[PDB]
Amino acid sequence: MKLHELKPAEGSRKERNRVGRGVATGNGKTSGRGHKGQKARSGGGVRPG
Amino acid sequence: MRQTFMANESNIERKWYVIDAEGQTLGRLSSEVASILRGKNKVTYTPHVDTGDYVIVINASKIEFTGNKETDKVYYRHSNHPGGIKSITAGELRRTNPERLIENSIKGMLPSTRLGEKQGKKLFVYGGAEHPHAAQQPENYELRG
Amino acid sequence: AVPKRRTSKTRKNKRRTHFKISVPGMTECPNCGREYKLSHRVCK
Amino acid sequence: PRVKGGTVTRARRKKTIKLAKGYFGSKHTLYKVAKQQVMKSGQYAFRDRRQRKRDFRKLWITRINAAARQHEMSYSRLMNGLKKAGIDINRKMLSEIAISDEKAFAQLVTKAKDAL
Amino acid sequence: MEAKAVARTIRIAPRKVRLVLDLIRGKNAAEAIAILKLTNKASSPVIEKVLMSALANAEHNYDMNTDELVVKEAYANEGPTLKRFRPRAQGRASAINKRTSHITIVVSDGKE
Amino acid sequence: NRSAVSGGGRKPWKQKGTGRARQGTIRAPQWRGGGIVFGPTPRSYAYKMPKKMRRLALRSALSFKAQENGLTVVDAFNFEAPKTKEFKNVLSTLEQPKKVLVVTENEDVNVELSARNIPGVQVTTAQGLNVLDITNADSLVITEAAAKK
Amino acid sequence: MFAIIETGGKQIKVEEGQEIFVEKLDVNEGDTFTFDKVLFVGGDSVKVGAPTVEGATVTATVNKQGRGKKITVFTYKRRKNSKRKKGHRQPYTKLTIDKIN
RNA sequence: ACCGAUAGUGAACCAGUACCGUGAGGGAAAGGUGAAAAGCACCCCGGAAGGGGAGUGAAAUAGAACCUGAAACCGUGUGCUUACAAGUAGUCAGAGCCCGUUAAUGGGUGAUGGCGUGCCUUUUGUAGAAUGAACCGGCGAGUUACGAUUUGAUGCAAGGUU
RNA sequence: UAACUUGGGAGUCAGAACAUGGGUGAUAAGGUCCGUGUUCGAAAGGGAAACAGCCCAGACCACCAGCUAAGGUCCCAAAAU
RNA sequence: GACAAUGGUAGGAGAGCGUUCUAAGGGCGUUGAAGCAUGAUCGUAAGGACAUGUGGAGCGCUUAGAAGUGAGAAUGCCGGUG
Ligand SMILES: [Mg+2]
Ligand SMILES: [Mg+2]
Ligand SMILES: [Mg+2]
Ligand SMILES: [Mg+2]
Ligand SMILES: [Mg+2]
Ligand SMILES: [Mg+2]
Ligand SMILES: [Mg+2]
Ligand SMILES: [Mg+2]
Ligand SMILES: [Mg+2]
Ligand SMILES: [Mg+2]
Ligand SMILES: [Mg+2]
Ligand SMILES: [Mg+2]
Ligand SMILES: [Mg+2]
Ligand SMILES: [Mg+2]
Ligand SMILES: [Mg+2]
Ligand SMILES: [Mg+2]
Ligand SMILES: [Mg+2]
Ligand SMILES: [Mg+2]
Ligand SMILES: [Mg+2]
Ligand SMILES: [Mg+2]
Ligand SMILES: [Mg+2]
Ligand SMILES: [Mg+2]
Ligand SMILES: [Mg+2]
Ligand SMILES: [Mg+2]
Ligand SMILES: [Mg+2]
Ligand SMILES: [Mg+2]
Ligand SMILES: [Mg+2]
Ligand SMILES: [Mg+2]
Ligand SMILES: [Mg+2]
Ligand SMILES: [Mg+2]
Ligand SMILES: [Mg+2]
Ligand SMILES: [Mg+2]
Ligand SMILES: [Mg+2]
Ligand SMILES: [Mg+2]
Ligand SMILES: [Mg+2]
Ligand SMILES: [Mg+2]
Ligand SMILES: [Mg+2]
Ligand SMILES: [Mg+2]
Ligand SMILES: [Mg+2]
Ligand SMILES: [Mg+2]
Ligand SMILES: [Mg+2]
Ligand SMILES: [Mg+2]
Ligand SMILES: [Mg+2]
Ligand SMILES: [Mg+2]
Ligand SMILES: [Mn+2]
Ligand SMILES: [Mn+2]
Ligand SMILES: [Mn+2]
Ligand SMILES: [Mn+2]
Ligand SMILES: [Mn+2]
Ligand SMILES: [Mn+2]
Ligand SMILES: [Mn+2]
Ligand SMILES: [Mn+2]
Ligand SMILES: [Mn+2]
Ligand SMILES: [Mn+2]
Ligand SMILES: [Mn+2]
Ligand SMILES: [Mn+2]
Ligand SMILES: [Mn+2]
Ligand SMILES: [Mn+2]
Ligand SMILES: [Mn+2]
Ligand SMILES: [Mn+2]
Ligand SMILES: [Mn+2]
Ligand SMILES: [Mn+2]
Ligand SMILES: [Mn+2]
Ligand SMILES: [Mn+2]
Ligand SMILES: [Mn+2]
Ligand SMILES: [Mn+2]
Ligand SMILES: [Mn+2]
Ligand SMILES: [Mn+2]
Ligand SMILES: [Mn+2]
Ligand SMILES: [Mn+2]
Ligand SMILES: [Mn+2]
Ligand SMILES: [Mn+2]
Ligand SMILES: [Mn+2]
Ligand SMILES: [Mn+2]
Ligand SMILES: [Mn+2]
Ligand SMILES: [Mn+2]
Ligand SMILES: [Mn+2]
Ligand SMILES: [Mn+2]
Ligand SMILES: [Mn+2]
Ligand SMILES: [Mn+2]
Ligand SMILES: [Mn+2]
Ligand SMILES: [Mn+2]
Ligand SMILES: [Mn+2]
Ligand SMILES: [Mn+2]
Ligand SMILES: [Mn+2]
Ligand SMILES: [Mn+2]
Ligand SMILES: [Mn+2]
Ligand SMILES: [Mn+2]
Ligand SMILES: [Mn+2]
Ligand SMILES: [Mn+2]
Ligand SMILES: [Mn+2]
Ligand SMILES: [Mn+2]
Ligand SMILES: [Mn+2]
Ligand SMILES: [Mn+2]
Ligand SMILES: [Mn+2]
Repeated sequence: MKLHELKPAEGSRKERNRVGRGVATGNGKTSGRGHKGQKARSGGGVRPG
Repeated sequence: MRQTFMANESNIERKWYVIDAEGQTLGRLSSEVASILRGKNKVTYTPHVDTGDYVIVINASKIEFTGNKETDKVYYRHSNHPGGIKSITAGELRRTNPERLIENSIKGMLPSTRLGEKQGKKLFVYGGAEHPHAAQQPENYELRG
Repeated sequence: AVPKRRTSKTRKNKRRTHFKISVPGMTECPNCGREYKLSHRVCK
Repeated sequence: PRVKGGTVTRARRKKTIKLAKGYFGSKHTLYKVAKQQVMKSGQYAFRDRRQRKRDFRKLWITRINAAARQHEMSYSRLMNGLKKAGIDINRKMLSEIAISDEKAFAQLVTKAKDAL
Repeated sequence: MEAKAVARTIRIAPRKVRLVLDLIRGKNAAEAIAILKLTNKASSPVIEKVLMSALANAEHNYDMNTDELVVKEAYANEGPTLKRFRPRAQGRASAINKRTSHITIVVSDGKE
Repeated sequence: NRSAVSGGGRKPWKQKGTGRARQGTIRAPQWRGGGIVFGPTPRSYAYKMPKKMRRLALRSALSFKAQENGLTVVDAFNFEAPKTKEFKNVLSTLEQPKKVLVVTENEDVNVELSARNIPGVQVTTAQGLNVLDITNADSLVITEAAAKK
Repeated sequence: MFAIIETGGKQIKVEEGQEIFVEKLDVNEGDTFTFDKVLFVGGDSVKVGAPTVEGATVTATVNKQGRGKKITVFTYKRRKNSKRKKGHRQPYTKLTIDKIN
């Protein structure tokens, strides 16, 4: 390992999903639609009605 | 674009033809004349230019109909003035000035395009048996099928 | 009543084809080297 | 760190706008309009690439039909007669032969009227 | 060679200056001088002064034959626009453009 | 932060009847000079690794130096030098760590020398060990690293 | 003289001396090539084959092996969120004919 | 492994200031000649403003509204083209005229023919006469901390770990 | 040629027409409420003048190649006066 | 060399392009950097070069690291200009 040739273990790492950046990507509504996919997202943590 | 042919002003010479209308049905003559005019029939046909020939129609007056002549088949026309559908002359119209009856019929078989409108200018219907246009020495053309 | 769509560069230009002062009627002035409007006075 | 936005995108939009060349006025100037016009331009180009293949087939068919009509035979029967004789030579070829060599096309015509 | 002079930042609107300029363009120096003198628009004295100066430094700086000259080209370009406003009814105020123009004139002769 | 920006939290204009868009603060994120959404905030950037791994790494570093070259020397001397460059009478390449038994001063004041660095050995980075090019544990220090295994 | 060869997906009217272009032949550049499949010949004396004229072949020098100018297959579906842009250069041979039959 | 003049303090500039309110209070915009002011003597047009010479300068096509100088937008010159034609502006076909390239089955214009009701949102369904955008520019939205969980990688392993 | 099991991540809970078996309505509705099927949604292409839901039929990309489907073959307009 | 598969909204999954900063390595640059402008250039895409002009300092490449990482729409904010 020569410091200008570092290589992570195959399978050690992979890129985070950046949603909301384009359309070809596949997130632009980002996820869901029309519902409780507001910033609150208040599915009250575990319950129905 | 591998080698198919398209005619232009160089190439595409066009002849004159005389067609007696006497003894003919209106549509049956009008359609075939529309073909001579659009310029099919010849194999140097190509859509974006006038490949068509010139057609004089002699004896417009002797053109023939069927079921109902002066009866039934009306020729309507609005003037874009309100209620003014001054839309009369029955298909009878050949009594009055028939060269329009034929030229209109044949024109209705031509495409609405500027080219189609140029192609229509090559018709020359005449109700009488003689034509002025001998100088462009026309041939007679027997009306096929 | 207000415009419903904007005039194009080109529309507005066709509109202004008649909008121009034309060359004044002028003539060879007093033999004094001047230049004056037609039918109007020489000035000294 | 902070990525100041500048100068990737003035050069993107520059590309798309350069794509809109012969376009009328604002369609060849602004990015939005040019983007629309080029997208649709591509969509039309995709349909029209398919349909062109139709337009040319139909052209040859009309001219062939013409060459046949000159010989008192319909295109409809000249094709069946060629197939029956197994001539298997396409319409672009047939039309161009009709235009370049009336004699040879005549030979084909008789070959088709034969075997009927 | 063929000479030029500019009147930068003049307080006339270019849309207006261009009106007279269009009369002047391509005319012989005397005609253009006349037309400038007799035209009733406001830009006329200004463009007069500019065609004049262009002719002057055409003579002193290039020893040009002041008779044989033509107005090779002439035009106005947008200058900086000072921005004002007028008060209107119900306390609102509205924009106003005090526009300015870079007039340019170029006298010439036998080009080569 | 938007709470942070110096401006006020008065509503820029009424919710309806303007034909302007609804607005809440002149310091809202879509505004010029408004609050920043989700920018950098101060934070640690630092983490733990299992100890055995770290030893395995140091070991791996040095063993990588032996796959190449990490040469061994007698020991140290005096008080101030540009003769250390002359002590590259041994070939000793360009990037340089001199490992020493236990905080040798003086040798440590042979520094402003471009590409060279020294530590103890109880120290001994898993980094300087790699930029490295060529290490030299003196000899005492080499057996020290051996004892620390 | 006049000859019709069934080579690509398609037929060609080669004229002896004439440059042509067809889908790539997987043969050497500069090499000579010959088409086994020929339908028709013309000029004075005319052979008109069934499937093929029973013997004749057109011949040609290979001039170049290359790829056509890129076209840009961009398509999209309005209001539905998709679009798709692919590129395309189509490979071809450029034979030059010599000696029909 | 913070900002680099719409950023970073509201304030890189004599900012809590112009300006706004009876008042508490609110609260901006605005950085860059050059290495050196060597900041254009002098002549010419002009009342001046401005400009052409002549000069300083590597450069003023660096001249003070001064580094670079994009786009919208405004103008001058024109090669091809257009005054019987019904047009979401293009696309496919194509003569004609003009030109000559990162030289490759080239570039510009376009008589004429075919095909063809922008985008976004939102909808069962929008050319839609449903919403949104005058244009161009910059700025403008899944982040971080801590926990839980699961997968991937690595180390030890009846032990692992601080 | 799939099926099930456990685990990670979801979206969806406004539906539309047509054919058919029905309720409701007036054997009214482009009505409404269920059962079965198809298409649209989320599907471009050819036919039905135009015409989401009908008919043929599911576009990896290129061709100035060929056979067909539903529809069609006097002219507009490819193909039988 | 065969032979299959490759319409698609919410959505799941995968491979990648590019921007800033860091590290190490290796390079260009007043014989002219970035930026800008034009071009008929290249790759399957995001995109990458090359030449000439402008400009007058700073920049790329490779491997990996990290993010204020990508805009056309919010009657979005500011500026300019129709
Ligand atoms: Mg609860
Ligand atoms: Mg081609
Ligand atoms: Mg070709
Ligand atoms: Mg009446
Ligand atoms: Mg009446
Ligand atoms: Mg009346
Ligand atoms: Mg019409
Ligand atoms: Mg018959
Ligand atoms: Mg005007
Ligand atoms: Mg054009
Ligand atoms: Mg595009
Ligand atoms: Mg189309
Ligand atoms: Mg205004
Ligand atoms: Mg708080
Ligand atoms: Mg020291
Ligand atoms: Mg293309
Ligand atoms: Mg500030
Ligand atoms: Mg008050
Ligand atoms: Mg000077
Ligand atoms: Mg100057
Ligand atoms: Mg300025
Ligand atoms: Mg400009
Ligand atoms: Mg002209
Ligand atoms: Mg003009
Ligand atoms: Mg067209
Ligand atoms: Mg051309
Ligand atoms: Mg057609
Ligand atoms: Mg609605
Ligand atoms: Mg429901
Ligand atoms: Mg319901
Ligand atoms: Mg029923
Ligand atoms: Mg019912
Ligand atoms: Mg219903
Ligand atoms: Mg549809
Ligand atoms: Mg229906
Ligand atoms: Mg039609
Ligand atoms: Mg019959
Ligand atoms: Mg370079
Ligand atoms: Mg470029
Ligand atoms: Mg340009
Ligand atoms: Mg770069
Ligand atoms: Mg990089
Ligand atoms: Mg990285
Ligand atoms: Mg906006
Ligand atoms: Mn990814
Ligand atoms: Mn999706
Ligand atoms: Mn809903
Ligand atoms: Mn939404
Ligand atoms: Mn939801
Ligand atoms: Mn909230
Ligand atoms: Mn004008
Ligand atoms: Mn920075
Ligand atoms: Mn008042
Ligand atoms: Mn606050
Ligand atoms: Mn409050
Ligand atoms: Mn408004
Ligand atoms: Mn701030
Ligand atoms: Mn700046
Ligand atoms: Mn006051
Ligand atoms: Mn300074
Ligand atoms: Mn004076
Ligand atoms: Mn002065
Ligand atoms: Mn000098
Ligand atoms: Mn500088
Ligand atoms: Mn400047
Ligand atoms: Mn007319
Ligand atoms: Mn005309
Ligand atoms: Mn219409
Ligand atoms: Mn073309
Ligand atoms: Mn149409
Ligand atoms: Mn969007
Ligand atoms: Mn509705
Ligand atoms: Mn709308
Ligand atoms: Mn409307
Ligand atoms: Mn709404
Ligand atoms: Mn609006
Ligand atoms: Mn904008
Ligand atoms: Mn979240
Ligand atoms: Mn339910
Ligand atoms: Mn019903
Ligand atoms: Mn049902
Ligand atoms: Mn939906
Ligand atoms: Mn119908
Ligand atoms: Mn249709
Ligand atoms: Mn068939
Ligand atoms: Mn059938
Ligand atoms: Mn037909
Ligand atoms: Mn797919
Ligand atoms: Mn498929
Ligand atoms: Mn995903
Ligand atoms: Mn930079
Ligand atoms: Mn350059
Ligand atoms: Mn470089
Ligand atoms: Mn990287
Ligand atoms: Mn951002």
